Amino acid sequence: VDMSNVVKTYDLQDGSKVHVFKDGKMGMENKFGKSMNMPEGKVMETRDGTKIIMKGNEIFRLDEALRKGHSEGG
Ligand SMILES: [Cu+2]
Ligand SMILES: [Cu+]
Repeated sequence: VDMSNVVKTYDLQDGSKVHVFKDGKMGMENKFGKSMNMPEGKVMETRDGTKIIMKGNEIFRLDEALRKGHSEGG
């Protein structure tokens, strides 16, 4: 699993916060306990002024998962 070890949260200025997965891909998860399909390239700016582009536009990851080997075949 080691999922607990992995963690990422960029405080967006829109009150929301992106969350990346193991594939380094991002995840547009709104603080409203829901997801928001943000189109790739929609530059997101953190409160600290950190420029982060919506790389992983595939938010589908959040919605459940196939539970990969969390190791082999990264
Ligand atoms: Cu593991
Ligand atoms: Cu985003």
